[PDB]
Amino acid sequence: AWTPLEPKLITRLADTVRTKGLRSPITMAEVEALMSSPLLPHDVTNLMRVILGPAPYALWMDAWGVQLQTVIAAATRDPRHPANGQGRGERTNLNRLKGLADGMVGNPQGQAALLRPGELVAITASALQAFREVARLAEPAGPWADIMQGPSESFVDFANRLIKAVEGSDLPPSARAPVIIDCFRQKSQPDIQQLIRTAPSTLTTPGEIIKYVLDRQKTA
Amino acid sequence: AWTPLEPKLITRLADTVRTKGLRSPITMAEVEALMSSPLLPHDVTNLMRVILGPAPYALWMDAWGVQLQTVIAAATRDPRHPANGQGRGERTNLNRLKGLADGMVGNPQGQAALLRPGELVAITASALQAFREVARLAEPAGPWADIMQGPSESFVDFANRLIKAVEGSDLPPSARAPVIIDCFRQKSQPDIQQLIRTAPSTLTTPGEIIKYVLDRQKTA
Amino acid sequence: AWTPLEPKLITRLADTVRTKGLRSPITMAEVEALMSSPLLPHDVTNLMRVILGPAPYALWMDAWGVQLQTVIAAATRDPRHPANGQGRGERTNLNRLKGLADGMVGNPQGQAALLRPGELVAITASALQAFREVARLAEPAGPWADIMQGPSESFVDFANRLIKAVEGSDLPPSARAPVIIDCFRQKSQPDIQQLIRTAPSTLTTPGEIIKYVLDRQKTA
Amino acid sequence: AWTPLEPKLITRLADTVRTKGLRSPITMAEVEALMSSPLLPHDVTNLMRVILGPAPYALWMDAWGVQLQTVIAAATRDPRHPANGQGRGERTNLNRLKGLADGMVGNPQGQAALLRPGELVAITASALQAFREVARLAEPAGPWADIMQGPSESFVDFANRLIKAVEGSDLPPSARAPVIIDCFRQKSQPDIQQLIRTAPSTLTTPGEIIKYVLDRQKTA
Amino acid sequence: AWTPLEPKLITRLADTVRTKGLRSPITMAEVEALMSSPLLPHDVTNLMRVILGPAPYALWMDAWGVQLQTVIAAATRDPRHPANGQGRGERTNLNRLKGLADGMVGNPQGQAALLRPGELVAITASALQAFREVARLAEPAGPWADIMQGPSESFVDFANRLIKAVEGSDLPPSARAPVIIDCFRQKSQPDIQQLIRTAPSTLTTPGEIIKYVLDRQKTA
Amino acid sequence: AWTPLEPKLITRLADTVRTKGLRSPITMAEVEALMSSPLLPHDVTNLMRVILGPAPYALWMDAWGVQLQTVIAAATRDPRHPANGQGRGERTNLNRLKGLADGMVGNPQGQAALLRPGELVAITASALQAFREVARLAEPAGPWADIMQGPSESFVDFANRLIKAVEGSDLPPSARAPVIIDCFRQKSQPDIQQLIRTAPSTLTTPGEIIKYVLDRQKTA
Repeated sequence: AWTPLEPKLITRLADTVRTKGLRSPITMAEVEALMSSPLLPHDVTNLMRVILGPAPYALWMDAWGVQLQTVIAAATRDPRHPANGQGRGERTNLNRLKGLADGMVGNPQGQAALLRPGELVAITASALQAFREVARLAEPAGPWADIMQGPSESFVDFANRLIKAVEGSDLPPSARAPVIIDCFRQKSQPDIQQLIRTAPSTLTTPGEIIKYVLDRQKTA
Repeated sequence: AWTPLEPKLITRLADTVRTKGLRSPITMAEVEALMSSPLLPHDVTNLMRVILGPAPYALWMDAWGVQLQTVIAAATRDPRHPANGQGRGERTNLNRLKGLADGMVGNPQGQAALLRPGELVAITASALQAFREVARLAEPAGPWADIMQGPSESFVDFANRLIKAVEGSDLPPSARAPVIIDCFRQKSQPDIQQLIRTAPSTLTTPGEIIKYVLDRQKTA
Repeated sequence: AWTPLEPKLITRLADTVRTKGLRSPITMAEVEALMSSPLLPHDVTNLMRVILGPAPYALWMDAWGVQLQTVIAAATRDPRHPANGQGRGERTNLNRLKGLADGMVGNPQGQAALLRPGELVAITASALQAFREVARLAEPAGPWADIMQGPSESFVDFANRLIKAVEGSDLPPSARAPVIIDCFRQKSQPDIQQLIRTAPSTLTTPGEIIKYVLDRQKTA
Repeated sequence: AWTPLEPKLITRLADTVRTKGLRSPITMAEVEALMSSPLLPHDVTNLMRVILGPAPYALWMDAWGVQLQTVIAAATRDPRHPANGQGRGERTNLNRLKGLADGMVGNPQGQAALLRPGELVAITASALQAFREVARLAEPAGPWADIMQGPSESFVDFANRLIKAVEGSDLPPSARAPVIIDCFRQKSQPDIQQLIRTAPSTLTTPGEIIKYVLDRQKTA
Repeated sequence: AWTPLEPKLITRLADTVRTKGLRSPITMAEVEALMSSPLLPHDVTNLMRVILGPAPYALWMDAWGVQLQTVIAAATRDPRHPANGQGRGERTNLNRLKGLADGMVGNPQGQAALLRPGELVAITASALQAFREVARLAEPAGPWADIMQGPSESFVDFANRLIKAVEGSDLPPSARAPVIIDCFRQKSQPDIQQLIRTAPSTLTTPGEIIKYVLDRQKTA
Repeated sequence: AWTPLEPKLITRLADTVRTKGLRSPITMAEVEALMSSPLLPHDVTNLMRVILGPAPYALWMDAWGVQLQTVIAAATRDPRHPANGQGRGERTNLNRLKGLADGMVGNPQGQAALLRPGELVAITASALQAFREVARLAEPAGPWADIMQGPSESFVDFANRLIKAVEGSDLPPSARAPVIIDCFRQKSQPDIQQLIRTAPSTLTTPGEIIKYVLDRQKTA
């Protein structure tokens, strides 16, 4: 059974993209809303082709190959992975997921009949990762470290901007909390620094420091 | 029998939360009518990621963690809590809820394949109250004990402003009515003072005070 | 099986009550259509909380109290009351309406499996009439007997102003038509008075007088 | 059982009326679409109040009284009329239809319980008649006889204009076909006259002459 | 068990027929998908009045009358026609269909209370073909035997224009294909002539001729 | 119980095919979603008549002929064919597909109660692939090997033009990637050629080359 899409969502998506571009929050928001449920290679290909021009679509496909092979390596790391099902004649492979699987080419009905959903979930997540990667590459803007809380910007939206910027750069996972917190301390508006340095030095994640500064933040 | 959310609903929710605001009611009403059915961790996580930016999402992870800690303490300290099933040998921990042990990690299919309705509704409730706290922390409520009814205003919009503000306090759940009424009597203009005092003092609820002072107010 | 209210309904209702204003019949007909089917205390109360400001919300709560008070007093006074409970321990009571008694709070399923349909219809009736009362007392109808036809406003716009004024006041049914007639024959400009008092027949209904002036209307 | 309306229809109606006015074709079109099915006095009153300003609403009510009493006289003319049902304790009366019937005031549920539909159909038809009457009176334009097929207007739309104009004037039923046809012959563009005078003089209705001139009409 | 039409459908139909046009397909497709269920005279009459102006409505009454005459002749001359029921004593006449005898006059309720499905579907079919004829008569179809493929055009839009036009003729239902093909071969530009002639003459259907001449045409 | 197609679906589809143009993937995904469930000959044929011009309609009819011809020939050649009929007189045939045989014309109910679901799936498959073929042959894809990078167009827009060109031609799957690569290394402007031929690694996929130029892209 295949559960396709509806032209309402796709059309509103195309219109929002055409009027804003992939650097929009609402763009990626509608994309994430459309791509939460388990999907199929056919639908995700067609959707990305709806929202992306030709050459960025090719770049999308390259990124998708990279992420998909990462997930393939993960599947190799363990049989009990959801990508390596309890039938051994179903070992996952770079061709299996990508969609050119046997008896399914250009015929998503077979992709609905003989695929296993957890694979599709991994596909979807890797797809969104690659899509943010394409948003980065095709449309760059400012690097992360060089961001400052403006002479008038409210703090929490500055925090949103900064976290979204940092996590979407070449840094690895482990370097996503303390780097952000130190950027807070040594770049944000001075009063907020004096606020932060007072914090008990046993606090870890950025969100905890955000909660910290939110209480003590004034109402102007 | 698992089922995700038809992206129409998450889409509309994201639209209204990006537009209107987080403290106004319709936000909460939609969220509740959405977050009532038995859910799962992966169900609410990506939902929060979609309807919230990065930094309030970090706050949300924080508050959800605290509430899950409360639920786990309550469940383990009382095996009579719904968070457990037919057997005591299957206690419920934080990992079982935060999606950390096997049969669960990044496996929405497995998360459908495992937990019992008790833990499900528990997690949903935790998420809901977490969202309320993220609302209150994430945006200011005016200085309630300061607003002074301005001349060119009507008493009614002043009263609505004041109830809105006073609700946004640490104040206990019940003891709002006396605070509100006394702020009415002692916080208004000259004329409203002298038209509330001289009443037959059987008016001891806010709505009635509004009824009075408006019913005897200028019509032009 | 308690079916709640579709959030889209409530949200569009809020948009209407917002822009289109309370005292416009769009709102009246819509709210009637939303509270037409059988309805339940918790749902409709939270509804009115959603679609209104908090102070008019408390105003509505008080009006609902008074209306349901007449209803429960009528149920007391009459055995064959429209919404009585013939069971030998199944009579009605006020706290079995406002959602207060055992198993009413938080669990509308109890509000369904404890209450009788006649009770729900009484609740909905009182709620609707209460909302209308809040509408009347929430917007100050202009003073009617102060209108005097302008030196350069069209006759028909004057008529609309004055009739919308008259129908919206304390005046009982009988106090509509004749008051309108006489305000027309007197409050009007002399020229239009010169006409309508050049009586060639009995002008004994507002619409008829408007028809006369319209037939005799030189455009100005 | 009462089947109310939906805010979509009513709101689109109000918007179309506000942007065009009752002299619009689309206005009356949407009104006729909304008012085809059996209705009730409550809904028709509220709807006309939605689309009509105050004083034209009163004039609407006067016209409705006239048409309703015509239908009452018709009901008197025969018992087997659908307005005089097969229960004699249900003889129709000017108060019965108009909506101030017993046990139904401001409570359309009773109007749904104890009214008979054919009465409601007669009500609706008389309502639309009165509404066109109000469109006439409040917003007149050109008299009928003085219309000419323009130096460039296509014939069939001129025919629409002329028929709609004539039938909506003081002429009675019988004088609606030959009057129109003779206006065709002695006012329309000359070539079309020469077309018509050639027609066999045994043709009666206007539509037949319209069909006649449509064939022989050129394509330019 | 009678039921009218939910005014949403008539509303949308009126919108599209006022906007698009009467000869283009979607008009006919909607009308058919609307006019297929067993109907009644009053069902289709007001529908035609809503989705058509006055004068084409007169044409419609004309054509509906002619088609009902055909149906009545066919029914009475063959008691084996569905337009009759179990009994011969209940023949079907024009008055029984045009709503003229009792139990029917202006009585949609009675019209539900009387006729049998045969006459119903007969009336619906009559109305449908009447509408087709009103379409063909009410608007021009271009001079099909005249259009000559212009230079700056592509052969394909020319071909679509030509099939559209040729369809709008008195021409018999079947014998269109030869007319179309020969107009192709003898009505086009020089180059298209010399690229249709020199083919291997197994092309004897229109679509194939289009396939050829386009597949061998300029791409720029 | 044959459920037709909702007219609103078809009408919005026509609006899309109208404005958004055939060769845009919005249309492809939509039409797939409209012909995804089991479908029947008469309905889908009339659908394609609705959503297209008549000449491409006949083109589609011919393509449908060829596709269903391969399908019925495969059903002949294989007993265990995907859509065979195991009954001893229940084999398939071409005229039992195009809606020609007894009880197929005008009465789709026969098209349901005579045909097997495998037959319907074959019909729908052939219809969809036929529509895609009409899409290809209906819009002339620009000549690809004629592109040469402009003296002042952005690199990425050039890339989009050329890739959309390449994927849309006669070229089989294998004939996509490498042709793109080499057209990039050669057709491009000298400066971008100067870059991409200063090879510091293997550039063996279009997306990779785009990524290289993008990383090295001075904005122009």
